[PDB]
Amino acid sequence: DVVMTQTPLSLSVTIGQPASISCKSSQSLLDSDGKTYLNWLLQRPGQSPKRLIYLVSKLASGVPDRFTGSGSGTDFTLKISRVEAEDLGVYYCWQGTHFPWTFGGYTKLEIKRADAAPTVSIFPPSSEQLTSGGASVVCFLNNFYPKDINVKWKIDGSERQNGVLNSWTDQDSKDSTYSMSSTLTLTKDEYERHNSYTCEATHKTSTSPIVKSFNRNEC
Amino acid sequence: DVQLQESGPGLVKPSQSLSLTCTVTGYSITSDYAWSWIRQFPGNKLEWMGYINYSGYTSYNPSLKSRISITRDTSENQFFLQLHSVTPEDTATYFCAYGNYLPAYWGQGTLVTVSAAKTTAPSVYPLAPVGSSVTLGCLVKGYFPEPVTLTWNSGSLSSGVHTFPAVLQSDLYTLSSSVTVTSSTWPSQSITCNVAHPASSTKVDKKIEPRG
Amino acid sequence: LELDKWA
Repeated sequence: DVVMTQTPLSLSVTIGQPASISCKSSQSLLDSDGKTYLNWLLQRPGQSPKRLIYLVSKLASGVPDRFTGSGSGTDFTLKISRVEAEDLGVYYCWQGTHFPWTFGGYTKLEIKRADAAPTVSIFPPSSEQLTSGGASVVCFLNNFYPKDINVKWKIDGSERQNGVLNSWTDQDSKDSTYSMSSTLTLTKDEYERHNSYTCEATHKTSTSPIVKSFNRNEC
Repeated sequence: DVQLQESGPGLVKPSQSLSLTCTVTGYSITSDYAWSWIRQFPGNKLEWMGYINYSGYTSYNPSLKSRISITRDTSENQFFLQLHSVTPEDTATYFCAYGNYLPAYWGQGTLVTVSAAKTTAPSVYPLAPVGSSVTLGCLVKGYFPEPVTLTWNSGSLSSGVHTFPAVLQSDLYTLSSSVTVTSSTWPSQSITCNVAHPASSTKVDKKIEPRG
Repeated sequence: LELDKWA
């Protein structure tokens, strides 16, 4: 199968500024019929993939002129003259010259915005999870940027790395921020053998770590 | 215009066969075009699987040929994907699409998990806090397979909501969702987490009660 | 939709 390679895998762009993606194929995409069936596809968070470009440079219906495709043979480019927030998502180049049709490795476009500190919130095990004999401690880190962040769980001052489930939302096109969930799963009995539960986040927006903490013997 | 809508079993046992339906609305699949199945693996890789054209002619990705078939029912305006000898590696989001013949429009996709693990309903826990804003949470734990649907106040609360992708831990999924409102909105105005797990026919409504 | 080589 024809291999499609994209560069870069990641793109961070300011609104109103140009963005571009390179695509390369393992062999020429120029068909015997004289045409080059190179396509571009956009997948926004929470939406179906959507056609942007076909035949290297032809615009699909509803696609703004801001999008521009070019290239030939094995080398192709997608250019967005003026980036808007709705442009964030994952971008795929793919070829339809050769059978089977094949897709390239995606490029993720993120909207570069001003730095924003995380809203950090800690949650002791719910009175419902505890009664049922369970104990999960949860830390939300909401609406921050950039994505770079350090989050540590400390139980009785001791850093925990086992049983820590971290999950990230896609960048929110409404505020260009990220949010992350951190969950430490214990048992009812282990939770009861410790006192202090601390979520500590390090982010460039603050010189001191953002710390949320609770003590069992105070709830 | 044309609407595409995928449907089928969300969980199939290894070695058995996968069966998916794409229901088309607004246009007869017999009129024109090629009707494709494409799948997206965890990690977002896309693979074209094959198509059936308006005449009923099929074409399959050579990597799957001995294992795949695409058929149709012109009376129902549907076409179908059939994938045999499935393994966990066949776990993916399956999309139907159409083009002339290169795909031009895509469906919403449907998740298909291939595994021997058993269906398990989720436990749903309300996360109440211990600033100007206040964050509430919902913890959906120990379910299988994906997906669940989660809403706040039966969907009437959508702003300030962050629903995090499920993480698979020990053949069980955990998912969480947060909602942020003004500090003087809750608990004066009640907030409830609604979780549906179609696989187990589960539907839970858990109100976020403030802690003592 | 415009016709491509496969159509």
